[PDB]
Amino acid sequence: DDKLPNIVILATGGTIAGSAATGTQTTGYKIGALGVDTLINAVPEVKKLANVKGEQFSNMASQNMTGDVVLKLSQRVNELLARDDVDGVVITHGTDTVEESAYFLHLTVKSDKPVVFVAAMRPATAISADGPMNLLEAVRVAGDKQSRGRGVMVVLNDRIGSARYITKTNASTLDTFKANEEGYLGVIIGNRIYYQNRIDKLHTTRSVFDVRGLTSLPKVDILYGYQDDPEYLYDAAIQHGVKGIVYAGMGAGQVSVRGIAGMRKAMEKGVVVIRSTRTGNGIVPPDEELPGLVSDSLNPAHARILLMLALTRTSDPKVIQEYFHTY
Amino acid sequence: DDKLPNIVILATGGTIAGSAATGTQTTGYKIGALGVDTLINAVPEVKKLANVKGEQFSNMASQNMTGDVVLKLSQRVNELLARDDVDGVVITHGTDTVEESAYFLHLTVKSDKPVVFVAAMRPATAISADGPMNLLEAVRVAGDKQSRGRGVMVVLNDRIGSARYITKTNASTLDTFKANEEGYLGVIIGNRIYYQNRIDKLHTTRSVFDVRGLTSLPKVDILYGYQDDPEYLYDAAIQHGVKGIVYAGMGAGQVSVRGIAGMRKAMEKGVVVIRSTRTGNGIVPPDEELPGLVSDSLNPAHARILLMLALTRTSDPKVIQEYFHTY
Amino acid sequence: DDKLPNIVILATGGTIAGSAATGTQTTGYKIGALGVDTLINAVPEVKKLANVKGEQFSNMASQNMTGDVVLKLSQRVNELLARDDVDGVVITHGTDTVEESAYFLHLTVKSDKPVVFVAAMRPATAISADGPMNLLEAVRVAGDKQSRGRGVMVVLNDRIGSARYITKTNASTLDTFKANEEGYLGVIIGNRIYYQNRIDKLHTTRSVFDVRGLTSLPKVDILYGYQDDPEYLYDAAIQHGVKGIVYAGMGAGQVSVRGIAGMRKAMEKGVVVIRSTRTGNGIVPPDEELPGLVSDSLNPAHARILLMLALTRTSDPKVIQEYFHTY
Amino acid sequence: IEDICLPRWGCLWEDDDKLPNIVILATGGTIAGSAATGTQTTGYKIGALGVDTLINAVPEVKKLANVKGEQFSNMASQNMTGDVVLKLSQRVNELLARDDVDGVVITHGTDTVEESAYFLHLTVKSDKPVVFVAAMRPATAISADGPMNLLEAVRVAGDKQSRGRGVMVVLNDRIGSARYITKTNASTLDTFKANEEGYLGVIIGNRIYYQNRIDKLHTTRSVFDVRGLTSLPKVDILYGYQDDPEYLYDAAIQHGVKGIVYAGMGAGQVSVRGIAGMRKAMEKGVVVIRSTRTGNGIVPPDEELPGLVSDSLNPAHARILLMLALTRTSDPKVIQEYFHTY
Ligand SMILES: N[C@@H](CC(=O)O)C(=O)O
Ligand SMILES: N[C@@H](CC(=O)O)C(=O)O
Ligand SMILES: N[C@@H](CC(=O)O)C(=O)O
Ligand SMILES: N[C@@H](CC(=O)O)C(=O)O
Repeated sequence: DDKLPNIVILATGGTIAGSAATGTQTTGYKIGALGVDTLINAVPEVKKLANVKGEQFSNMASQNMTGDVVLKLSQRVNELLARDDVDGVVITHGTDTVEESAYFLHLTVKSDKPVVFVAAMRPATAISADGPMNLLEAVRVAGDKQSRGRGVMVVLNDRIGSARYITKTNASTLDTFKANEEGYLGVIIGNRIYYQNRIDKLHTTRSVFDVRGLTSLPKVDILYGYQDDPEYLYDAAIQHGVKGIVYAGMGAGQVSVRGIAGMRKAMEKGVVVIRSTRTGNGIVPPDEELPGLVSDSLNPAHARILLMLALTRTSDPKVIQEYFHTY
Repeated sequence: DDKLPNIVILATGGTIAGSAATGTQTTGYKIGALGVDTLINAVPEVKKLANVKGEQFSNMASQNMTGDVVLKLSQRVNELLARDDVDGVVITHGTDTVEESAYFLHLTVKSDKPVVFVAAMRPATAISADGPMNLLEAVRVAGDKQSRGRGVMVVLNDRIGSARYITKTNASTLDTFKANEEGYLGVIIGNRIYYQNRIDKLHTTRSVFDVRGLTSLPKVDILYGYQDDPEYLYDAAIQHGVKGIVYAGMGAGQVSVRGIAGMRKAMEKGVVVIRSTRTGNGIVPPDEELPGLVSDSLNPAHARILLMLALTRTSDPKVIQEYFHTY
Repeated sequence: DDKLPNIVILATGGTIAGSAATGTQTTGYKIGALGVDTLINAVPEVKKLANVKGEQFSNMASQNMTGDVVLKLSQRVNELLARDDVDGVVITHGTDTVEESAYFLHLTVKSDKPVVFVAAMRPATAISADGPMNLLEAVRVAGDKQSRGRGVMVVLNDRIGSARYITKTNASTLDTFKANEEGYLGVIIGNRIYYQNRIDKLHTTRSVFDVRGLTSLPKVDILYGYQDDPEYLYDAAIQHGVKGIVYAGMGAGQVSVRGIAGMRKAMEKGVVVIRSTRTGNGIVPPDEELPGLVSDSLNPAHARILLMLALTRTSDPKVIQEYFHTY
Repeated sequence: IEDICLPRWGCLWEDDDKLPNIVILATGGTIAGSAATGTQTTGYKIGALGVDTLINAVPEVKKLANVKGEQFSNMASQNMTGDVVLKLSQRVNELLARDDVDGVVITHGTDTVEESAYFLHLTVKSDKPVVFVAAMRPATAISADGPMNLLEAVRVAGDKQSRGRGVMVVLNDRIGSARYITKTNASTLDTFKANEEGYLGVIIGNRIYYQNRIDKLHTTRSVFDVRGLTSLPKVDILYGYQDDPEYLYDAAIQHGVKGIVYAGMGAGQVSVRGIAGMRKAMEKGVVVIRSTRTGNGIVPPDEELPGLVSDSLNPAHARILLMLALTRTSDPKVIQEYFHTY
């Protein structure tokens, strides 16, 4: 059908491809059993929105997704979007770390063609499974000419989230993906896309980051901030050769006497520290009296992705801080 | 005034007692400078709601609050509420770890008399500083007969939050304290309290946790869940003699192959592992195929407080799990 | 099965019983064709939670639900719950006016046995239809001993809302039912109920409202507040014999000079005016300088239901105002 | 920084040529509310407190901009009317056409700021910032929000990065688009939210963080031009609920409405009584927009129901767009397209 857009569904795994013995097992199920062609054939309506081709990239639970594999995913998506016969890509993924994978591609995909991550909170075998409609919506978004140049998108539950703002806010609910302060890029209601916002940040074709032919990324750990937080976790990260530490800080990236000592020690060894927040939302503002750089509105998981990519380009703290304010 | 309730304002510090040279310095200000009587004298209207007595317990930024000091704060509040001449206590505290301090007292205060934490996101010297109205509302709540038996409360921005549900959701905003799934116990509008909910959990006078005569707490650290999370941080926590690890997990407390190896090592050494969530909200459901216990709807910071108190009474994982479902 | 609770599924219609020719059709689906037994047979797992009996009360779209029919629904539920062989009732209903029907039964059901409204945003024939899981959850809640004495409940999307607080917040999304300030009474995750709150309001067995003998209810209309709102709509309501007007006011029930003239004319004719808010949330506080009574945190649709019932018990404005603060 | 006001001339711009020139155009609201005590948060006076008193309460504003106050009105916003909003739009267009004006901050009541702001969003023919500001507590309250909201509004209006964003509403450290922002709570400081669309930006630690640009037509790309108008079409809003009466449609028709916005049950759904009323209105040439009472989200098209659909416009916003649509057209296809694009 020469009228329809050509969409690759690049499958990585996740609960959307999860399988249990009964419709009420929504916890305990298997990931690794359902191939992309089985997902496509379960929603043949997708074939009215696009010419779809399935490609099996991986079949893992996203809690096991690693930077080396995300780097390969970015490289594969770039190869697909460089082709004239590909109009967009839908990536099926686990909900747990989709925000990390999506934000990585948001910074590194060198195309305006749509890249739409899709996931499901209930396994494919569940009663009222959300994956079928999420996939149909993701294909609609990936295939729409109006979807171009918006950055990487995450589509669940009738919502289109920017990779830069969207986060899994709830352990277990269908409506978990929200950006409380930034909203959705758009919504899909009655089989129509309603675009609301364009993000005011650099991404994709206007991003400086290009990691095509890297094979590995700088090591970055995330340490939590809390009452009685110990210095020894900084020491352990330093001893294992981290290049960056993201701090999931108390309030606005605020630091105890232990965190301060740990950050100062790490920076003396050339580790870059980003102060983010454990709160879930909002701005960590600059404070020249505290060590490290600040995460802007990046949450810890997003901040780690940006810091890893920043460290491939520079060790200059002024340049890295500007990336945190612009990406 | 024999008609008015007797309320002790027990000051611990925080931005509510923060001081800067200008009204627009909302970052960089000093905590440790402003005493409880200066806070009281800035809102003399409080003296129409109650007979207030200030007591200076500490004067620190709450990112420096520690379990030994929270233990002493619980002990002091228990001794104040045991007195016939005290009808309730307001505790001024920093926003960054108020949810940790408040939840600890929620579990350990053996009185139905109101205990109301209050804080401010802007320093006392700021333009449109929030601390004055927060304090007046906190005194109104602490003094109201209808406030008894509700568990420990956190009052900011016209809202009354339960210590068990309320969390700082935003690094930097006035409206940061929310319980997205559980709502507020009540609101204060037009100088009137509107009670909405009673928490359906054990607390205060129905809690088994009694720490009168304890001098220290079990060591519990929090490790974050993310792509490429390292096993070596579990090794470090084990080597430093932690009694508990709270895991700020991916999604519903989900664990990488590295986290699973770390948790299995910890449990072999007698460490109790609680799987919570980094997401900010919702339920980590039981899963007998994964290591450790589950945090129910307790976020990581709250889960650490309950685990520390649980470990003062038991090492039995069945009892600790039941505490996580009932407190 | 003598172990299982006896639950009646009392069907009234709604999108949960909507049927279309294709899985993607969102408009011109049919309500009125799909019987309660077809809903039950689509989720046979419900038979493992309860002994279910289907009863067809009606089969309409809830935008067509009327006070005369809600009155009969209340009467039928009271008749069912008076029976020893009924442990609870699930009521299938349209989403559009479930908050009006549910709040009416919340005030008029004279039993502590659970009454659980359930609904679906997608038709039964839709891809990823929500009705099956919503119904299974509603039966789990209605059958649980812990669910007794909580007031009337609305269950969708893994959430249990109080009839007094829950509202349809979004025209079109699955997660539409929320109580932004009051939260959910509980959630259902992994086939387990997590109760969070008990509402701090009068309902059911502690309510003064009893309609078992009534055959009609007082007339109450709702007028909107907005720039240039016309006096003539007050005149029209008065000429058509309303006994009450609920005002969906600007901000905190605020009134233009035209609305004030209309309200004064209505009150001169014995019409009771309740000032609610168009905003969606929060308290309309008392103000003796404005006409009428205030809705507390009741939104316009809920305020109308309470005013209709209040008018069966009193014409005293002091008593009606107290009802708005206590129900 | 000293107000220099000369005779038979008026007040001068501070010389500071580094700073933007910002007009603070005052209309009233609780931000200009005054009571006898700090705890009177209902019962206070609006109409007594002038724009220079607001400016003098936050002299820090003079470090962000050269500010000139202009008193446009001094009313509670529940009394704001389309004829006054029309004049406000025309005055803002006159100010922004001047080379010596870099932006305008408009002080207003919270209750109908979303209506006034959206009207100007469609009718202001400039990329220069227009920032509505309001306060939920009176100027005399303990922890009054108006001072910081005004300082934030001036910072936004003066920033070169603020241009071309549409009309903005600034309270409580947030920058909302006029098209999405609404008063969501009767009484709270954090009432202004756009649950599905978020904020355009936030102001934290004296810095603006821009997050979003709205993907809708506004200001310099809007077809709505009301310069030269002295009158606007009549549009009423009717609520949808169980037992909603047909007679309120009859009353609106008899009073010559050109439009009806329906605050519908769920997705603009209509009872048999509402359908009969809407059919009667449309037979008389009244344009009907089906919006939602819910507070959020999309009313989708449905050829089987009467009227047009509001898209994601809430009833108050839908009334403003319908009134402006009816200045230019009665074509339902054109009006529907406006609802999808504005
Ligand atoms: N653990 C699963 C969760 C999900 O997809 O919902 C994953 O992220 O792969
Ligand atoms: N760092 C401060 C922040 C605040 O109180 O707002 C504290 O927690 O003490
Ligand atoms: N119009 C339908 C909508 C739904 O149930 O979702 C009804 O309320 O009956
Ligand atoms: N009634 C006031 C309320 C406020 O400004 O907060 C107004 O809209 O003018």
